Amino acid sequence: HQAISPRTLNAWVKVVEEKAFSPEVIPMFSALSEGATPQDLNTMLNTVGGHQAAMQMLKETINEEAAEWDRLHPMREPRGSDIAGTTSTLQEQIGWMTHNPPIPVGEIYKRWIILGLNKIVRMYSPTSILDIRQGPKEPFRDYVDRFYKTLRAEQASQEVKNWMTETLLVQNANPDCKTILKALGPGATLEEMMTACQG
Amino acid sequence: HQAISPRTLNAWVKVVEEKAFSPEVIPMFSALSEGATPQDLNTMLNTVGGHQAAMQMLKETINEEAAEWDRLHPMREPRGSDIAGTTSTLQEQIGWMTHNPPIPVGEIYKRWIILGLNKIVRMYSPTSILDIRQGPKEPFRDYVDRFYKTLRAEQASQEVKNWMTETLLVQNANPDCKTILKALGPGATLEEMMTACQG
Amino acid sequence: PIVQNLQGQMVHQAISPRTLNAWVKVVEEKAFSPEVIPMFSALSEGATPQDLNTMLNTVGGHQAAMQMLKETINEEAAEWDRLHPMREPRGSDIAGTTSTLQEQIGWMTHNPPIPVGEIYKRWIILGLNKIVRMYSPTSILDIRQGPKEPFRDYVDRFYKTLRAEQASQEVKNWMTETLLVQNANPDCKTILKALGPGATLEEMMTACQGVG
Amino acid sequence: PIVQNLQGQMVHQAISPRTLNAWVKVVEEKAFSPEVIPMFSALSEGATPQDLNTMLNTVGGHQAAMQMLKETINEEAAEWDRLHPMREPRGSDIAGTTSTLQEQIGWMTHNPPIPVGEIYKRWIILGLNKIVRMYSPTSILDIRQGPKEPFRDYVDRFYKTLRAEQASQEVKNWMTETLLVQNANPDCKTILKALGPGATLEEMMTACQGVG
Amino acid sequence: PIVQNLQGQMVHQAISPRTLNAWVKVVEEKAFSPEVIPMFSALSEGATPQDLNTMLNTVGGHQAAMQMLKETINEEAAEWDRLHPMREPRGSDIAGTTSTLQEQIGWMTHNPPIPVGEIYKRWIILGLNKIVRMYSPTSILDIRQGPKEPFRDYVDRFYKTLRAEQASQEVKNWMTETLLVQNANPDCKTILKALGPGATLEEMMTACQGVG
Repeated sequence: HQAISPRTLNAWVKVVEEKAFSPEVIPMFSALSEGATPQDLNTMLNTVGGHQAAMQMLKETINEEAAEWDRLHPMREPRGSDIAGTTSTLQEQIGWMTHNPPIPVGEIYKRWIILGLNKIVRMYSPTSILDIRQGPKEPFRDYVDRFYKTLRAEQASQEVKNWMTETLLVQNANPDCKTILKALGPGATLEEMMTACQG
Repeated sequence: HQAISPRTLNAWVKVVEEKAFSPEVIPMFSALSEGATPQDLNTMLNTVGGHQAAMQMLKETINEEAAEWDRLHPMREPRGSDIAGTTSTLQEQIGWMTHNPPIPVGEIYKRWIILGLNKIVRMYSPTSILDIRQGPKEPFRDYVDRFYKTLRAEQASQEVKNWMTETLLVQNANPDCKTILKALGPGATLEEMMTACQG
Repeated sequence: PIVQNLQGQMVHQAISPRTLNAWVKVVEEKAFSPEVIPMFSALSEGATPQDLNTMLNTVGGHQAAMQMLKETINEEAAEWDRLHPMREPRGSDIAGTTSTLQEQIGWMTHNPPIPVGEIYKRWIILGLNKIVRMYSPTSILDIRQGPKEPFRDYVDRFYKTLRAEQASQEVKNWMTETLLVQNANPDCKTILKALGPGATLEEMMTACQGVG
Repeated sequence: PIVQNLQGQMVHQAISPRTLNAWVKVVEEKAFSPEVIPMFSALSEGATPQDLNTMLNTVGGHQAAMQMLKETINEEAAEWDRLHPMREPRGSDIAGTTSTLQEQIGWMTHNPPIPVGEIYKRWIILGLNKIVRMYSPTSILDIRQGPKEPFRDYVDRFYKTLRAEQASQEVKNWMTETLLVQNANPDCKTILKALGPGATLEEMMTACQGVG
Repeated sequence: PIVQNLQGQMVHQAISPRTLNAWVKVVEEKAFSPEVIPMFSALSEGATPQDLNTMLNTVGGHQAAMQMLKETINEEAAEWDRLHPMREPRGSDIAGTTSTLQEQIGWMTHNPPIPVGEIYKRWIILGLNKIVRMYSPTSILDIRQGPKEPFRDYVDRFYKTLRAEQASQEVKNWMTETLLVQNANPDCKTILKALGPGATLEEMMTACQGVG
């Protein structure tokens, strides 16, 4: 076991505080927590000082997932609160990751954390993708940026997201760009749409 | 297998954030992602915040290149989406880069990403090279710097680049410098062209 | 119609009263729209010339329509007798005025079948097309999309009038390709012209959905 | 259809004239709404490929619809011949253009039955779904409840357009769950959002009754 | 349906295409009003479980309605299997999904007849009542006579909503006795209250005729 580096922890804390909760926080967390034990994940979550509402939301989601784990799961085989790192030693957490065959308590807990952060990101997104609409004078580039950030925060299935991508982007544009996007015809691509609507 | 470092990820995120999509981001990405797996490349692309129009265009370009790989190439072998890292697992990626000969899935995906990024740079060029014109009291050093920055962004063919460096550069200069550059005559390299124009 | 007996012999089956009532409702209520011709074809499936005459008796209330229908039937009978100089069916035998029902059953049951009923049916359909074109309320050049009219409804009106007016197939293809785009309203004609030449109707309708 | 003889042998029973008239009324008057597909399925129960072709002849008045219907039928026939290289039915035999009626009766009476009629029926229903989606007046994103519109009528319009637009089942489930609530009018959308996620349509309709 | 052969043996008679078209028109055009249940009962007279499933296939276009219909059918099948632990019909045999048509004919022809078709019919009618109550536009408390509305039309609306809402018989009797008088317009409610308690509907309609 190697301790979470001070630079890595400061990086995680700074991205959380500065970025608030944007969709990129999920991949940033996943990258910064490669190989992390539940103790290290708890360190990463507790070290954050701001957004205490969201940290409570994350703790509640972790508790729900742990309760479901205990419901489905009555060296000792870990329980939900054991996987969450609150009723386990760091040595026992090193166990089940060095076990043969290892049951990765760290990654299981990380999945729960990712679910909680998805819920948090969806809540923190300013508006729904069905509500994102181009302004009368907004450039198509800016409208596309807002649309796809919101779609990234949308949390729907991938097929639904594909349908959203192909339909809502054209549907929600202002009439000046909506006519051009229709003249582009169906089956267009974002490069062609954005070059056409640069004017 | 080694995961990409937090310092490297912070550097990539920061350079994207501050440079937007100036041409040097392509070589910066190529340098920072040396030895990267498809998972590492996906981490680098997903950790970026903002520029979501550009990131979607990159996704579409990657999907197109994956389709071309599927057309050209109809344990489990790598499909286009496998080289993209969307479907394949990290163990499959490691194995494909580990065979002798290996399938360098990291480099193939990197080439696709570089194609997408070149398209993004070409679209994010703030102004066309035809509109780069020297100011009334602008130094020729600054003017030609702007001209060649734009020319790097345009990514025209070498014949058009040679023609436009020879002709449009001197056409778009102010009269005071334009007279000097015309007196120099054709065939002047950039070194001679701008050293004769100092002051 | 004609139906095999219990022991297999073919015999005439009279056209039912409610089928005749359905044809009467088509003639009276539909005002000789283009849809009377599909309904005449459907209601008279298997009909012998006697049954077709029974149906035509209901058109006699419309004097001009019956008159031009009869004149078209006579002209097609003459065209038949030009090429065709029980007995062989005369032009007036196909029309079921000089013949008897048993000859009609025999002709319909010949090997190969002499499709006397279907021949008279096609003559009657020619006459009905003439009547429908006569009663058309507007020419195809007069159909123009309204400011708020959906493209689907305008296309429906355009193709209904196209069925009524009965131009040649080349002229019909040109009309659908060009005149449909020309008469559309400006907010929609912009998209139609943007789609360019060779635009199939599916592309035109999908692109123009909700433009009103 | 096919019906047993008096002595038990199966024989073709021609599709009745008034059933064809009913299908003609569906084609002409219904304007290719989503309800033409249930009515095509109902009116063509037991139909042989010859009967299905007889019904399809009435769609020929709509030139674009008939064209795309035929193209879909040909593509499905090719898909059949890909997997299937009296005789074994060819793709054009299922379509009832190269075959004869007796082969169709035999295939429908095989042990186990070769459901040639139902296969052609499903091909035709695919083509009809394509036509219905083409003729849809509005996309599902355009259905929005009015200020005084009852929630029942708005739900009816939403689900009619949902049948017309034919998204995938996952996308349809999402649309009913989310987009239905999104497009409702504010006085009603308040209650819809108050019901929370996982609200069945019965709860949404009972809660929203009389809110207009 | 089931019909005796020429020699007396019972055999399945397929539900006709136009009867299925009539049921399709009821499902599509009637919007699940209270009158769909009498029409389902009428159109499915003598229907076997296979015929009832054939009819239910047309409701599948309405996804929520079909879903709750199936759930009600399953719950009633479970209630049947609770009391009932060729073979004896299972709950899924009454639903015509695990059984075969011949067993259904045999059960319908037993001495005494096992009314499998009518049992499934009553289950389907329960589900249809649930759907009708779901789709009811207004509650019975919202029906109020207009200033100029005749008492006959208001009574018609009141009793239509009463059929839709499906309260218990005691509550229905109270509603007809009291709530009908309460919601009437003042010029008419004066006469209604003057008639006093125990006023039959005939007295209320005769007294209130022409009061608008």
